[PDB]
Amino acid sequence: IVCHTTATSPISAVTCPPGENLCYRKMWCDAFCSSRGKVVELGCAATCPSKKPYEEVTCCSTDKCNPHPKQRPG
Amino acid sequence: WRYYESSLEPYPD
Repeated sequence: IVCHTTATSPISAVTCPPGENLCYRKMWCDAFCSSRGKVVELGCAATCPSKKPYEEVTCCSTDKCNPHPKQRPG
Repeated sequence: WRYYESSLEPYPD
């Protein structure tokens, strides 16, 4: 499948190799929950591991399923 | 580095 990543410079989406089928989106307010806040992470994953009350990650089983919460539509 | 919810730009640390 294909998931969205935020490791590179800009945000893009690739096809996870023969290992990961699910995507993930991490969120946690960076010391600016008022201004900046919830840090947005992007990446692929095979399964949905645990998650702390703060640094949580939403895993899904679909393509381009882990887009930025405030990503521009189009 | 990653991005914050307040924007879509890259954010280093």
